[PDB]
Amino acid sequence: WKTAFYAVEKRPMFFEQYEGGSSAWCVKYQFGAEDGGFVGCCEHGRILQI
Amino acid sequence: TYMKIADYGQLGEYTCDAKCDAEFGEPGNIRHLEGKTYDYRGVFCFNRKNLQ
Repeated sequence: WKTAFYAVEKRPMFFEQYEGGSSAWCVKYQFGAEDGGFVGCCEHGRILQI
Repeated sequence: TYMKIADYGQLGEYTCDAKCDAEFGEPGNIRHLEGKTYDYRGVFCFNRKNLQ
């Protein structure tokens, strides 16, 4: 797996209050994260199935 | 000239707490007015020796 697959990390989770829309009762929080992954050459590795 | 506030209506009520907006009321008016000034004048005439 050190060469079969790869995971790319860009930005961890982030959280912040969304000023606007919040009318002093409906406090609206917004969050999210960004990352991804992909495969190397899918030859270094196999899968045992029935 | 001058101004004088006539009135100003209500601008909100009890707002059914399970709710997250507000409302609008009816404001009043200002009614700028003014006032003039009047005059009075008079004349007369006499003699000279008759006043002696």
